This record gives sequence, structure tokens and C-alpha cells, in this order.
Amino acid sequence: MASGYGLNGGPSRCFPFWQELLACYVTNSSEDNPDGKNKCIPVMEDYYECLHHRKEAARVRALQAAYREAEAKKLQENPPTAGQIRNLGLLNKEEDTKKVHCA
Amino acid sequence: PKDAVHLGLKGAAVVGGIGLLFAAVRTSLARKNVGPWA
Amino acid sequence: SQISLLLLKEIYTNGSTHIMLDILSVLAVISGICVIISKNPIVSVLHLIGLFAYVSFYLILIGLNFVGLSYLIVYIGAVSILFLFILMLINIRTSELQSNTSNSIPLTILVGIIISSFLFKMLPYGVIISNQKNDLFFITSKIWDGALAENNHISSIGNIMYTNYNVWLILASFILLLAMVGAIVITIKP
Amino acid sequence: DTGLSRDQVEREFHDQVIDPTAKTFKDLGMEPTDISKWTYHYLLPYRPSTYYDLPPSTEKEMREERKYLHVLDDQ
Amino acid sequence: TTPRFWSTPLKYCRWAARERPALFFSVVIGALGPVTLATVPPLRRLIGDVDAAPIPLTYPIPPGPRKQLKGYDDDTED
Amino acid sequence: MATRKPAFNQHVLLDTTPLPDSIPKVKEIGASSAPLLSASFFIGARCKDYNDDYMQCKNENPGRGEFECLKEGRRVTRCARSVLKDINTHCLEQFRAHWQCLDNNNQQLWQCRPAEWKLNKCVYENLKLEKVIPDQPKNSTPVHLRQRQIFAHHAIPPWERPFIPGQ
Amino acid sequence: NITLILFLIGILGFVLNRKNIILMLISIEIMLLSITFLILLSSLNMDDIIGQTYAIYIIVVAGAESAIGLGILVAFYRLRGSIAIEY
Repeated sequence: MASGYGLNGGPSRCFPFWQELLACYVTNSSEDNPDGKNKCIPVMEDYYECLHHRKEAARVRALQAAYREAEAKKLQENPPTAGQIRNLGLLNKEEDTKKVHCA
Repeated sequence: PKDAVHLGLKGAAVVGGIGLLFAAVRTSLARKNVGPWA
Repeated sequence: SQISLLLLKEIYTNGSTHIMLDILSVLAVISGICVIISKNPIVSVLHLIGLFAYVSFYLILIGLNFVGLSYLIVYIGAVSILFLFILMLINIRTSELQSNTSNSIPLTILVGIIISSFLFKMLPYGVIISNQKNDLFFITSKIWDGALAENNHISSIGNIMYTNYNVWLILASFILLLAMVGAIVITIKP
Repeated sequence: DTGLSRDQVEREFHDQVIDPTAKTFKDLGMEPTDISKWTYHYLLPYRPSTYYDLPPSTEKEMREERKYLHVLDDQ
Repeated sequence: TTPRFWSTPLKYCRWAARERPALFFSVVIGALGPVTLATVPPLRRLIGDVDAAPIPLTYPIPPGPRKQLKGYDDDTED
Repeated sequence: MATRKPAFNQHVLLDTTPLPDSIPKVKEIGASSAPLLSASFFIGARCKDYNDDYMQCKNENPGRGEFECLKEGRRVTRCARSVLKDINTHCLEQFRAHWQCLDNNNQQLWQCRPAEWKLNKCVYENLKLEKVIPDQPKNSTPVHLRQRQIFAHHAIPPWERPFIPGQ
Repeated sequence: NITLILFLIGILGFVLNRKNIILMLISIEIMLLSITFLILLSSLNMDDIIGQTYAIYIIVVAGAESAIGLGILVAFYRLRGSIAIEY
């Protein structure tokens, strides 16, 4: 949110978006040009995106569809197993790391 | 032009729906047990 | 090519089961319904305490531990105890308190559809993204500069509620002072 | 005794048929009483008597309540 | 019989210490909060008991322009 | 991914796609928490400037510090790697003593002072890297150079002395 | 979503109840908990400790007003001897 104080004692995660929006309004809106607040419109939409994520949700729904449609067309002759992946990047499991990486 | 019958049906529905609202309040505020079908 | 994305179960550091939120949600609604159709008022308050616990248990399991325990201490521990003391001292005839609920059922349906259809449209994505094939998974990663010295939620509240927002605390204090003076003035022989 | 058994389920289809060639209470000088005379006596300790369960107060009752204080404010 | 505070303040204080000890000494302990808030920190300064600096609770970003370091560049790898 | 604390994770998502070749490679640091912690003040002694420069680079580019600070990120990894290479070639036995004590003592630095004092001395006499803590109260001995530790589970023996350079 | 359903339950308490004034006090408690639960969950989504602070003051104030309401009911019941509406 806009407060600037997060759950772990640090700052809130959307606060930089909120500071930017206030920064755009104060420096582009005035009494002389009431239309200067138009520039602050994409900044507003970014702030609402940080809060609610409706665009990013929409983008990933579409991308998961294409991703999960490509894996059905292909045939996985030998996909890595859970045990081998757990051995990825380890001190004495180069074969599992090589197998998972298809190297 | 406009559809007289179609507009009337929308007219009948919108302000009839509030009457259905006021009808339920009378049933709710009814003192004797008349059930939900009143 | 290969499988660029690897999904596998976490073994330790696993995390709680999201199933348990659904039982807590349904148990809160059933307890909620049992509050307003209960015959005896004391039984209605007992169902109210169950509703408080399920919400508190829900808040604890999502990581809101301080507020969840505050609900247990404050609402169940003191507000509900005050309600049952007064209810269990007053003379109640359950017959004098039964309204014909069937007469209120058509209005009950109409109110439910009308109100729900308006407020639900107002709920932000955070509260409606995972309720009612292609499903969306939430992704999380670590930071190091932010995790230097973590505060618990109670600490983070304590860092601001006496300094940055102490006007709220003063306002609440005068409300508590009004309640103590008021409730006393109207009940006890001077 | 669960009150339930094979020969007891069978027993509930049967219907008591009274032998007409058998001595009765008449022969003994007795007149049996009807069970509906005894339900209230024998089941009275099983009827709830909580204050929660009395039927609603009459207007006579509503008016007399206003002659009493119902909370001790000095205590 | 009980003394009155505004006419004889000291007599009331002795009576309260002896006849309402729990109430009297709650007020005395409660008033010691402000008293130590006025006495000790001045006392501590005089004796040389200095306050510790706050510990860092965030990364201590150095004030000023960047130093333009030359070292450990990519050619230094391997 | 988000910096939120999870509460219902049941799965881990990995991605095997490497970095583009346009980005210079770097060997990631391969040291665990306890060794890093026994070597933290040594890393701080040698790489403080590069650490500060990297953090200042990110602060100069808000919202963009992950990118366009990568070259400065690479320096911080190489400098730290130089301290863990130099320590492992000159103080290995004393290094392993301190980080093994730390791993057995809840990673609490005040539980392993004898092992720390041994490593502090050896490191200073081969690498000229000295432990420093800014702004400790001048009216008391530095807490890491105190013969007795109040919060230590086992009392520090009296034959194990703090390492003060120049003595 | 659950928070919305709970608000309806508190709303529905006033629809179905003609004679239980104690249920009116309880239905306000349900509404206030439903609104506080909504603020708590949203505060978690937006990583904002101010939402938790707002919820704490709602608990304080709703607890304070429950005590006033019970005291007012006690002063009422002292004179009437009943909490039942004749209907």
C-alpha cells in the first residue's frame, strides 16, 4: 500500500510506486495547466497494478496456456526426476546435474 | 425510432422489482405466521 | 531442447496446507448461520465465539499471528465473557424471542442477491483471485538487504503506533476513557 | 440389553392376541388403569423446567414486572 | 478524623502512607518515573556514562559520490 | 519473485535457462553460512569499498538496480572470493575451528571467542586484514575483545586471550 | 470472499429478527469482524502494516462500544425486566 511501512519492519512494497505518482502530480499539475495531470495517468495505472496485479495475472494466464500447449505437442523421452533435480548443483552429483541440464 | 413493447417490458421490470422488494418487507413485517409464499 | 522449467515438491521448509483455509472458511459460515437461527440467545453467543475462533485461527495460519492472538485474547477472552455474564443473568423466555423466520425468507433471498452483487464488485483482486484448468500460482523469492533485521508484525506495529500514528492512540485512549466513565455512570447507584 | 435383537425385530411384527378362554383381572377383583393415566406421573421428571422454556408472559405479567427493580445497582 | 490534604499536606501524606499504603505508594512509584527521567540522564552525563550509538538496522549506505574503484574487473576472472 | 514470506508453499520452481553470453560469467560463491560468517569481517575489511560501490550503484538507479549494476555485482563476488581463497591457503585449520564452532552454537559469534581469537590472530599475521566494528562505546572494552562473555553457555577459559594487534 | 459472506450473515441478522434485540447487538459484532477481516487480508496483499494497525483500533473501539451497549442494555433491563419486544 501507500503507507511506506511493510510487514517485516521495512518499507511497503508499493510505496515507490506511490511516491512516483505523488511526484508526477505535484510537478506536472498546477493552477496554470489543469491538463498537466494527464501525464500522471500511466503512473497511476502502475500503482494500481502493484496493489492488485490484474494485468500481470492476465499476462501469465495467457502465457501458461501457450507454455502448457507446447509441452503436449513435444514428447519427453526422459524428463528429469525429483530426486535428480534435488541433486542439481551439488558437490558430488555431476551426472544428475548434467542429466537435468541436458548437457 | 424505438421498440415500444421492449422498452415497456424493461420499464415494467425495473419498477416492478422494487415492488417485489416492498412486497417482501410486508411479508417480513407480517405479524401472523404466513410463511414465505405470502 | 529440454524442460526449462522444473516444478518439484518441497520436502522440508515445506509450508502449511491451503486446504485448511477452506474448512476454516466453511466452519465460519456454518457458525455464522447458527448465530442468527439459534433458539436461545446464550447458544447464539456460543456460536459467535466459535465464529471468532475460526477467523482467529484463519488469521494465524496466513501469518497474521499477533492480530489473530489479539482476537482470542480480546474478543473471546473478554468481550464474549462480558456478553455471556449479562445474558446468563437476565431472565429470558425463548418463546418471547422467536420470530416467524419463514415470513422473512423472500426478503432474505432478495437482500442476499442485491448486496452480494454490489460489494463483491468492490473487492480488490487480493481477496477474489483464488475463490470461485488454467490456474495461477503465486511465486516468492528471497532478498538480503531487506532481511537484515526482520521485525515480527507486533514489532512493526510498535515501530509506528506510538510515533508516526500516535494521534490514533490518543483518540482510542479517550474512547476507552469515555466507555469506562459512561458504562459506570449509567449502571451503579451513586 | 440393547433393546434390539433378531427375535425382537420379529416380535414387533406380531400383534398381541388375547386368549378368550383365560382368566382376567375380573377373576381377581381388579380393574386395570389406562396407560394415558400414568404418563404424566411417570414422565414428569423428564419435562424441562428451565426458565428459558416458559411460554411468553401475559399482559398481566408484562405490567407487574414494572413494579420491581430487576438489577441491584448498589451491589 | 482523617486529615485533609489541601489544608495540611504533610499530615495527609503520613496518614496515607500508614492507612492507604497500596494507594499511596502507587502514586510514589508512579511519580518516580518522571523523577528519574529528569535526574539520572543529567547525572550520567556528568560522570561520563555516555549513550551508545544506535546499531544499524538497515544497510549503511556511504554518503558522497562513488569512489571510482579499479579492481576485480572481468579480466581478473580465472 | 516477490519478497513476501510464504505460508502455503508446497512446490519449488526452477529455471535452467542460463544468462545470455553478452553478460560476462562469474563463479558464484560456494561457501555456506557458517564459513561466510567466520569470514564476514575479513570480507568487510578487504571489500568494503566494492560492497559500498555496488550498493551505491543500485541506489543511483532506483527500480533498475538489478540490471545496470551487474558489472559492480561481479566485483563484489570476486573480492569476497579472494578473501575465502586467501584464508583457505593460510588459516585453514583455524578457519575450520571457528566456523565449525559457529555452526554448532546457533551461529552466535559470542559462543566461539577462543576459536575467533585464534583465527583473528592468524589472519592478521598473513593477510593484514583486521576485524573492526564501528562506534563501540569508548568507555568499555570492545565486546568481541572482552575476556568474559555474559551470554556464553560455557565460560571462556582464562588461558585463552583476546587478540589485540600490536601486542 | 469469506469476509463478504460474513457481512451478509450480519446483514441477514437484521432481516430475520423481529423480537431478539440481543441478536441486533450480535449482528453488529459480526459485521464489524467481517470488515476487519477484509482489511487484514487486503493489508497482507498490499504488504502494509497500517492495515493491521487500523484493524487493531477497530478491535479496540468495537470492544469499547460493546461495553457501552451492554451497559445501556443493563440500565434498560433494570427498569423493564425483559429484553423481549412484544410484537
